[PDB]
Amino acid sequence: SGAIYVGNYRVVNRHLATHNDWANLVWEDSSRDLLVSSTTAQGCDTIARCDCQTGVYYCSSRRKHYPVSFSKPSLIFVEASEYYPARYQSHLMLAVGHSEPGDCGGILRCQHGVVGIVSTGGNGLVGFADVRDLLWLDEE
Ligand SMILES: O=C1CN(C(=O)COc2ccccc2)CCN1
Ligand SMILES: O=C1CN(C(=O)COc2ccccc2)CCN1
Ligand SMILES: [Zn+2]
Repeated sequence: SGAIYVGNYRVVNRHLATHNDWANLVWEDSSRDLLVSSTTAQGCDTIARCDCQTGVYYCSSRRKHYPVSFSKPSLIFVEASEYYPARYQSHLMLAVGHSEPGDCGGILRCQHGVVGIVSTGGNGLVGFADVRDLLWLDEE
């Protein structure tokens, strides 16, 4: 689990969004596994605006932050998981590391702020749903 809190937005994995998320929907994209809902209180996170390929992510199934190198956001085939069929996921970044289903929502961050959230796992990789192209998260 986990979310990004930027201004009056909550960014979560689409597959973990609550009824309250969907009832307060700003934007959602199944292909990216992302959903954004509205908040009352302002959030503590800043979104990275950059093309960094190195950063640190939080892994709940290890209670640890890991430094990783990761691929640029691309359209990637993902093997079936507990929460999705085998399918193509877009805007996805891969790194070598540990990721289980419960790790979804862990933040990947760089020097410029939050890059993305954990979205995929298995076969010794961790995948992150990028948010750095969502410039609209920074206003309104
Ligand atoms: O037992 C299972 C079966 N799996 C699946 O059902 C894959 O599809 C989905 C589809 C919809 C919702 C959640 C998961 C993955 C591996 N474990
Ligand atoms: O303390 C941390 C962890 N962080 C997170 O991403 C928390 O996310 C997860 C994912 C699943 C459940 C609970 C937490 C922020 C930076 N360091
Ligand atoms: Zn960066």
